[PDB]
Parts: sequence; C-alpha cells; structure tokens
Amino acid sequence: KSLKAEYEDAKLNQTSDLNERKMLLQAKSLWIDVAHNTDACKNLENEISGIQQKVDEVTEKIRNRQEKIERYTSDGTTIEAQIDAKVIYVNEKDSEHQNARELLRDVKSRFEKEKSIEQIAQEAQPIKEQYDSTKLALVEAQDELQQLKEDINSRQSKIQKYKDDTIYYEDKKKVYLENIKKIEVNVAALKEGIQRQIQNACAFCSKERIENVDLPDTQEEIKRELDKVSRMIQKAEKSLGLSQEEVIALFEKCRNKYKEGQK
Amino acid sequence: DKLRKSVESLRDFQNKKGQLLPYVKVKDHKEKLNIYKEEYERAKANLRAILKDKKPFANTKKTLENQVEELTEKCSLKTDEFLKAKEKINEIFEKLNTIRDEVIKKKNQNEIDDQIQQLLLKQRHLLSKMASSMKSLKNCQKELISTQILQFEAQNMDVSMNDVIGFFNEREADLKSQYEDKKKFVKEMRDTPEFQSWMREIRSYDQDTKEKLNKVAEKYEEEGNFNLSFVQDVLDKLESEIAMVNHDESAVTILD
Amino acid sequence: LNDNPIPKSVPLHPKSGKYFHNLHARDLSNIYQQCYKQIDETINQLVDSTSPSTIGIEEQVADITSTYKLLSTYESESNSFDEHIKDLKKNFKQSSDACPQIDLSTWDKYRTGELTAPKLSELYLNMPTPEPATMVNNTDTLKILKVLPYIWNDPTCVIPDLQNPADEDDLQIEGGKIELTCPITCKPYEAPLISRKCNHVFDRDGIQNYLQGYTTRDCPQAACSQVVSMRDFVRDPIMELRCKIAKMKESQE
Repeated sequence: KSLKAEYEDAKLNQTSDLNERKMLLQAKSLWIDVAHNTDACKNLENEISGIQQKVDEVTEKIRNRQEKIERYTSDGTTIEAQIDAKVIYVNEKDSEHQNARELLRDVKSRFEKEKSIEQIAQEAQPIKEQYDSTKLALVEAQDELQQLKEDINSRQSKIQKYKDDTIYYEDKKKVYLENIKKIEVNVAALKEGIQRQIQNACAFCSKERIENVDLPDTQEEIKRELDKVSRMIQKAEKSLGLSQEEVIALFEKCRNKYKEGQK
Repeated sequence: DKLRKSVESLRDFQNKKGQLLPYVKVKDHKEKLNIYKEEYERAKANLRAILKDKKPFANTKKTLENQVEELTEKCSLKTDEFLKAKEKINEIFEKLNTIRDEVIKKKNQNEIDDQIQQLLLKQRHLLSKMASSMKSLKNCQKELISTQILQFEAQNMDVSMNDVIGFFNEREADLKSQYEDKKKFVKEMRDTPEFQSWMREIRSYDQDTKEKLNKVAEKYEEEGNFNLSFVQDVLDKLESEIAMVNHDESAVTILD
Repeated sequence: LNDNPIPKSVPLHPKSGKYFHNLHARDLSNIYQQCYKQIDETINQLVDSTSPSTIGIEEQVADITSTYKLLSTYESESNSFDEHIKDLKKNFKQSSDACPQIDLSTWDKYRTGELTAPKLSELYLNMPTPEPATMVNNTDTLKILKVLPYIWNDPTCVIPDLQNPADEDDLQIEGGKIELTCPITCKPYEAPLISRKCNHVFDRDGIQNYLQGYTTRDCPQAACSQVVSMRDFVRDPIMELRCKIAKMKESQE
C-alpha cells in the first residue's frame, strides 16, 4: 500500500500539478492585467484622437478667421483710400455747386436789371435745369459717400468679431493642448510599468504559451481561482512537504523505487 | 480505517446548504432594486426641477422677445425723430439761403430803400430761430444714442439666455438618457430569468422542517455576510480540500 | 433677492460681442461742421451787407456773437459726449474680458445675487458731467466777429496792442495809428495778407513782388527789418473785412 501511495505521488504529484496550475494561473492573471491596461490605453488614445480632431477643426477655424482678418484689413485700407478719394471728389463737386449757384444767381439778377436779350433770357433755362439736376445727382452721391462711413464701422466691427473668435479659438486650443498633455502623461506613466509587467510575465511564461490557454477574462474570477489554488497548495504542503531540491530528487527517485519494486 | 470515510460522508453532504446561492442572489436583487429605485427618484426629481425652471425660463424668453420688439420700435422712433429734426434744420437752412438770395437780388436792383432793412430784420430773427432749434437736434442726438446703447444690453441678455436655453436643451437630453437608463434598469430588474420563480420555489420546496434551515441560513448571512466568493469557493472546497473519499456512501453502508 | 428671474449679471457671449462692436454713435459732427460753415458764411455776408448809415449795430453784433458762443459750446459737447461714450465702451469691453463662462452654476449664482459683472446702466446713468474745459478761442470765426464795434470811428487806424489776447472775446480793438495803404505798392491793398510772426499788413501783389525772386526778404516795419522766409505769412479775412467796410463807408457819401 505504501508503494502505491509513493507511486501516486511520483506521477508529490499533487504538489507538482498544483505548482504548474498556480504558475500558469499567475501568468494568465498577469496577461489579463496587461491586456486590461492595454485596453485602457486604447480608450485613452481614442480620446486623444477625438481631441486631436477637435484641435484640427479649431485650427481650421483659426486659419480661416485669420485669412479673413487679413483680407478684410487689406479691404479696409483700400476702402479708406477710396473714401478719401471720394471726399476730395465731393469737395470739388461742392466747389462746382458754388460755381453753379453763382452763375445761376448772376443770370437771374441780370435779366431783372434788363427789365428795370430774350435769347439770353431763354438760354438760362438749360443752365438752371443742368444745375439742379447736377446738384440732386451729387447730393444723392454724397448720401452714399456718407453711408460708406457706416460701412467702415460695420466692417471694423466684423474684424473685431473675427479677432474675438480667433482669441476664443486660441483659448480652447490651449485648453485642448493641456488636456492632451495630461492624457499623454497618463498613458506614458501607464506604459512605464505596463512594459515591466509584460517583461516579467514573459519571464514567468511566454506570451504565446499563455495566450493559448483559454481562461475567463474577468478579474474577480482570476483572483478567486488564485486564492483557491494558493489555499489548496498550502494545504498540500502542510500535509507533506520538504526542501525543493529533495522534491526534485524525488521526482525520479520515487519512480525508480516503484519500477524496481514491481520487477 | 473506514471510520474516516464514514465521518467525512456527513461533511460531504453538508455542502447541500450551499440554499446559499439563492440567498446571495436575493440580497443582490434587493440591493439592485434599491439602487434602481433611488436612481428613478433622483432622475424624476431632476426632470421636475429642470422643467419647473424652464417654464419660467420660457416665460422669460417670451417677455424678452416682447421687450426686444418694443425696444426696436423705440429705436425706429428715435431715428425717425432724428430724421425729422434734420429735415427741419435743412428747411431752415434753405429759408436762410432764399432770404440771402433775395437780399442780394434786391441790393443789385437798388443800384424806398427800406426793402433792404425789412428783410435784414427777418434774416436775423431766422438765424436766431435756427440757433434755438439747434438745441432740438442736440437733444435728439443724445436721446437717440443713449436709447440705442441701453436697449442693446437687454438684447445681449436675451441672447445669453438663449445660450442658457441651449444648455438646458443639452441638460434635458442628458435627462432623457437618464430615463433610458431607468428603462434599462427596469429591464434588468425584470427578474424573469428564474428569480421571482426560483426564490418562491426554493423557499417553499419543504413548508415544514426545511423552512427552519433556510431561515437560519438567512439569519447567519445577515449576522455574517458571505458574498458570492464564499459560495463559489467553500461550497466545493469543503469536499475538494482532501478530495480522496470517492464519495462511496455504499462502502460506509456495508461497514454497518 | 431673485427679483427678475434672469440674473442681474451675465457674461457677454461673442455673438453679443459682435453686436457690441457694431455699436457706434451717430456722426452728428457731419452736420455740425456744415452748421458751422453756414453760420460763418451767413455772418460774413451779413456784415458785408451792413449799411454804414444804420446806427445801433451793437445789439445785433452782441446777439450774433452770443449765438456763436452758444453753438460752439453745443458742438464741443458733441465731442465730449462721443469721447465719453468711447471710453465707456472701452471700459465695458475690458471688463467683459474677465467675465466667467455661461452655465447653470453661474446662472444660479448671478440670480441669487452676486456683484460680479455689473451692467452698463450705471456707466451712463450716473456718468460724470463732461464739463468741457479749455474753451476754444483760436477759431478764426471767433476772432472775426466782435470786430465791428469801435470800428466806425476810425477804421483806418488800428491800436498797436490789439494783439493782446487778454480780452475774453475777440481782442482789444480800438483806434490807433496805422496806414491803410500798402507800404510796397503805395496804394490801398485790396488783396492783403497778415504775417503769423510780425503780424504786418501788405498787398498780395506787393508782397509777391517784394519777395518773389528773393527767396527770403525782410519786413518794412521796425523790429522785423531782417531777412525772413515767406513761410511766416498766412491769410486772415480781417484785413479784407476792414477794406470792404472802408469802401462802403466812403461810397455811402
């Protein structure tokens, strides 16, 4: 009976299989932990990509706003030059208005003195109609020459609004820069440590040799199994145990004893 | 040696109380129901508060729209009165020009002479009237600018409240998502996957003798809480620790 | 207290900023400039049309100069008010730069009562009075007016101390000892000019003949008979007004 128990141990057997199970379970738990960390890093870099798209649209808004601002600045410069030209034009047209008023009044006073020749008197009506038509047309022109000041005010307000939009876009750009900086610091710190976990897991058991076995990915089940196997191996050691080298020698000595006894 | 297996048969059979899984499931369902109920209460309170704030907010939106309309009407009125004052100024300037033209015409004609002095009396009075009326244009300018700059902050407030309304729209979208969360909580507490039925079955399998064992187990679970971890581990380990019995109650039976 | 449900203070949105930038006061200066030009021309033609035979011109000149002062004060108030409104807009925009964002928490805080972003109401409701100081007195029109008094007695004679600006309005105009004929052409100057340094009187033709060719020339009168540049000469209507007044007085009889 004793030899039967020794042989059953040889195939000690309980301790060996429990050790194999516990090392495999530790390797699988490390693999699951690093896989979950990698999934967290994937989520974080997906958030980074989303923030990068937000930053890209912010940058496109900034560049369109700034090109609009510079083109509107050039437009404002040319428009102010044009309104200065229109101001000198309206001044000289006002001088022409005064000249027309002068000649008009002169001919009107002249035929009054003549009464106090008829061809000269009827030749004034064309002058009067021309004078009044020109005066009305040039007053209408002066209307828009004044409205262009309101146009300048409107375009200046538009430029200021665009500048404020650019300022807000730059503010959100720097906010997003800080967000991505903190997120990349976090993922960096994670990777520093995730690499160490990968290395130690590979040292304990190769990644290919641990991915082949299929075990639940839930971390609660992994910890429960780890606790169960630890308690079972502790109980087995309490039932029987000795130095590791002694067990290594027994691995073969027990089988040798069994084979020699059987024969 | 068979006494060992004879004694350990009772230990192996003791695992039947593991029962324990229905009890842990019952407590889990109770806490889930409590969580769902408090979530429902919180969501309903939030929706009620946000709606009872929006409705006054809707009234404020309506009154702000009316104020914007009535202030734009006043803005048009101030511009109209400014334009009429400018027209009056132009009319008096035209009158001045006409009287000056008449003065020069009659002076040229002269070259009784009181026809000059009579119009010189009128021109000075007209100039004085123009000077006095310039006060009317000055007041129209000040009033006009003050009115526009005042009704402008009100419409700025209106647009800010519109932005707040958009934020409330986002918040009520979040509330609708919370309502969908309530719906999925209801679907979770369905307990149609063998729970209302499983418990009412197990707690009535034996209405005499066994009612006491499960009551005692429930009381023990409250004095000492053994979560699903204990259920999964110990219920099997109590017999798997030694795992060398062969569960041979027949061998123990032939002993006696 | 809640008072109106909308918070008394609220940050300014960029959309609101666009409209705020669109703000601009009406260009009343465009009308005031032409009011000034037309009152100037009406005054000049009135003084030209005055008949020397008429007696009792003091009251009308006093009334027109008072009107001139009144309208000048009104016009300067337009400048003061627009610079004040620009300052108020600057203050509002710089205060709105530090405003918080818009959210439910800010709405609750500013409706429950919190003096964080004051309105622009008080910025103009209790704004300090403009009180425009340094009343304008260098305007040519102001100098031209109020010269008619004390001119009928002896237009051809001008008091040497007339240049003193001690008088609140115009200058100390009274009789003196000066020749109404150009010292160059030896004839009355119908096209005179006045220097801005020596304040002499000449004829445009006489000065153009005594100075042209000689890039720099002197002045006939004492204390200025040294080579000077033509750039120290400007045009003032006062000499022409005096000449036309004298012409009318002479042609009256």
